[PDB]
Amino acid sequence: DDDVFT
Amino acid sequence: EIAITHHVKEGHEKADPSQFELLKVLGQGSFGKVFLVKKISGSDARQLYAMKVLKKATLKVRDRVRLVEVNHPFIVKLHYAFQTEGKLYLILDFLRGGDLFTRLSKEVMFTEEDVKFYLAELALALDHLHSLGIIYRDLKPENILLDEEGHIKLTDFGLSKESHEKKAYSFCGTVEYMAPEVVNRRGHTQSADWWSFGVLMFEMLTGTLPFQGKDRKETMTMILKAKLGMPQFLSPEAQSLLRMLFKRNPANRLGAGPDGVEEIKRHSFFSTIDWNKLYRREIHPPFKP
Ligand SMILES: C[C@@H]1O[C@@H](Oc2c(-c3ccc(O)c(O)c3)oc3cc(O)cc(O)c3c2=O)[C@H](O)[C@H](O)[C@H]1O
Repeated sequence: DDDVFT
Repeated sequence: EIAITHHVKEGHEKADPSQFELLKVLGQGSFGKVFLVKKISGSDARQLYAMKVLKKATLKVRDRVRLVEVNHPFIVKLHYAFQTEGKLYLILDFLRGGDLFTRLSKEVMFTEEDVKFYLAELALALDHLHSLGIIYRDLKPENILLDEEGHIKLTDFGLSKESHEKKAYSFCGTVEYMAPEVVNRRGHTQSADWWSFGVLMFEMLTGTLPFQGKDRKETMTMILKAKLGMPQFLSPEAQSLLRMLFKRNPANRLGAGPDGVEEIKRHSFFSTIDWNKLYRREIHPPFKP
């Protein structure tokens, strides 16, 4: 995933 | 043992011990025995420097990516590094009464207000190194010093603790601070350093590292694939900056666009920083050594 958080 | 990485500029005038007049011997606490020396010849003739003489250290020399060089307020430079009779000589900017950032980090609990100051000076320093053609790859707290007034001094040189059956590597870094593309050994653009900047920010704010496993293999896996819980005590602005730095695709990361570090300086987390006053060393650090 490009987004690490959430 | 210690490995020093010297990022040399094009046309580096290689040196040797006879080019330095010895002026003082100091005890500098965490820096140990430091010699104050005066350059005898060449373009920087008469310049004063610190000298370290290391007996168990390796030297790696790397090209910068890339004018007479000027001092930056938040960087200490390695000017010369040469080997002689089992000794490694380091010629450095003299840093009177300097200390380690890791020493401060162990003693204090940083607030967001504190972190804004240290990360602002570090961003100026890191971007200046990018402009000189130096990409860190594994920027980490060991690279961060503090001067006698408490201001950031980022080292422009590399430092690793590298250990015969183990095959040597040209690059051995600390995995916890490495961007995914660095972990993969598939890219190392300046955008990789802004990921490491985010790791530093996260560690300052929480006292913990965002990615850490039982071993270097599990840490790699987490850097590449883990979904992280964002700590909810952080301000909306701090959370936003961390989210924007922790993008796995280096092209999507804050700091990777054409305006580079200005994308970070414009972020709401730094909205209280006067970047010109900061560069002039007119803003007092949260902690005085
Ligand atoms: C090469 C390093 O030299 C000495 O510390 C200095 C450092 C330094 C750098 C990074 C570290 O993580 C660290 O622990 C120390 O940096 C200097 C920078 C200067 O501009 C002038 C100096 O004298 C030192 C200076 O004397 C210390 O002996 C240190 O153990 C050694 O690794």
